[PDB]
Amino acid sequence: VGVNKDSYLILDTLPSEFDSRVKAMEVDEKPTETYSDVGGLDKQIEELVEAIVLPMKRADKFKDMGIRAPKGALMYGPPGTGKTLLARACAAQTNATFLKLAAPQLVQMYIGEGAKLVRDAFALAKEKAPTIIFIDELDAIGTKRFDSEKSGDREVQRTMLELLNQLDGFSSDDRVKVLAATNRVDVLDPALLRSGRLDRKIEFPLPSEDSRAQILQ
Amino acid sequence: HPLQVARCTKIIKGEDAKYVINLKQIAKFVVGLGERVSPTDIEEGMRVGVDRSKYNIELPL
Amino acid sequence: HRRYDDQLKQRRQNIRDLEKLYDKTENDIKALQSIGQLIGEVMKELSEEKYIVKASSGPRYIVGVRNSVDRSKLKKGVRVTLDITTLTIMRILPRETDPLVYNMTSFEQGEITFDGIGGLTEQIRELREVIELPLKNPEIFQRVGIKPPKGVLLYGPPGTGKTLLAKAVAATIGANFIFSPASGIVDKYIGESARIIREMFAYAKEHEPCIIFMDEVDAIGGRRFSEGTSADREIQRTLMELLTQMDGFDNLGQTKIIMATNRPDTLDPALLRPGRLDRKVEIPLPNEAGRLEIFKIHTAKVKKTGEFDFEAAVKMSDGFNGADIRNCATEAGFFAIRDDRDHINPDDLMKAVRKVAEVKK
Repeated sequence: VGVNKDSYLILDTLPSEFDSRVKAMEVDEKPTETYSDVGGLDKQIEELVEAIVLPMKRADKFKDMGIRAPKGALMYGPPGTGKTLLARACAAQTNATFLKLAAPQLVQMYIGEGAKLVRDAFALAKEKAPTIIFIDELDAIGTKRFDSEKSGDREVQRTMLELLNQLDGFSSDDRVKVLAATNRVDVLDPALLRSGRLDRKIEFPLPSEDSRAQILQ
Repeated sequence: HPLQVARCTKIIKGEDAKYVINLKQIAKFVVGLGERVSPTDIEEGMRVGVDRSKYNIELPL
Repeated sequence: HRRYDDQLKQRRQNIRDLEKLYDKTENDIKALQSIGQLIGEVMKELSEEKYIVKASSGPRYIVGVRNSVDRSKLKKGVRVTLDITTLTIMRILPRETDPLVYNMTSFEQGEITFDGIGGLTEQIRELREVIELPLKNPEIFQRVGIKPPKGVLLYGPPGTGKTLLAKAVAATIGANFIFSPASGIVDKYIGESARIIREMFAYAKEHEPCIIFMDEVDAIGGRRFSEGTSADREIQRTLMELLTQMDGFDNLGQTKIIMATNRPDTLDPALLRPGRLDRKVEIPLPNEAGRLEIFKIHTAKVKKTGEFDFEAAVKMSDGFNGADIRNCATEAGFFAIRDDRDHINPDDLMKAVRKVAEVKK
């Protein structure tokens, strides 16, 4: 809000902003990929569609049915098959804004600022809806252990907790999706037990003869 | 020019139709539109060019 | 004649409407010459002619007084107003908490009901009996001569609907719900971190009854990383302040603090000792009775063909709390989006509870 330099008084209000705008976030409005570009990954398309895409599309239907919408999935399992490529495909298909948010950038050595970053992510994500927040790593919104070194790993407990608290806050409405990706599942706080958190736990298997052949074509 | 945020700490010369760009925690001056083949922008309190927030000194020096 | 009368009423409107907008813009220049002045807070009063005040622009100054003050609203630790060019006490202000949403997000009441989340029954009752009864009636605790309860811990999964319970207790008392981000209590400046604990408590006393809810306590109540330090002294600075308020002359009974963490194995030994937490509620396995109530409640807001036998559904689980039960609901719903309907059979419901059980514990 716009304050006088030496008269200290609000003449006018200026648009919102807190820190730099899109500081930890990459913005890519609508990937160029399709499930006609990425193909042979078909079974991983089925899982993915039932967890996120159908609650987004048919949001109204979830409201009338009068269940709440799951907003989240967690993927683990091997990439090197086009895990990243599938994520962007889903993004293209639903017409979501793809936001690559890197978990190490939050994890700041400075106070809280990281907490604020998690909130800003939701805030823009809710304005841009549909949106997939695609989280590079899981090692810095997680890996907090259960020992007394979970003390040191505070910054990572706090970024995560907030993002979940915020999703269940708004679980009935499907606007924002959260996807985390890793090679393999890590130690985390319980969150796989709840619709409004990252309910869904999706496995990547390996290809088979039909799948290799499509991938070759 | 290297730089990790732009910081022209004044800007008398130069949506928007003039630059006032200064990327810092303690204050902010924000203009969305770069370019400026005349005056050729830059000058001022010198770290200048593109921003790690994308307001951007686009193409003076 | 007649037309002048039509236009006279009309152009007097075409004025009146401009005049008010137009007077207001002229008032913006007048306000621009009606200047503001900065606030600081009195560190301590030396004399009625010498004070130490900390201006909010940073340094400390010795100031005297100037025109337009009261001397009976003066005290240590009140905020005052100081001149831009004379740096003296021009007027005296109340002191203000500042309501925030950044380092203390306050939600008067909770946004989810306590009676509606029943089937989480055991936890609900323990929480009522520690919280509700002293808050409404201090008088009973006072007559016996044993103090009202201090601090409560919820421990066990946050994802089973712990969070729901905390909001829900706040809703029935009409208490002020104070949600705290523990990391946000981690500013890297002199005393900002002291200041937040202090503000949070002062405001709790004014706005009492209140729930002060501490989200994952390991960061304001660690144990140390390895006995070593990197940043785990900020954690100690925080933690001594909470122990001090407790130990103090100020007593917890209309301000209640509730700590939450998944694991009790990164709580400090100080807290685990009675008298900084004394009540420790654990999140249990349900009854057969608990599961039924929660299945019935979840499918009541839901649209369905057929009466549902919740009793089978309960058998098909073994100790699902409300969050686990919700995954089963949506699962059934997925075959219904496919079957191109907003209704679900009994038949869907049996399959659904079992697929969720198998994919975890």
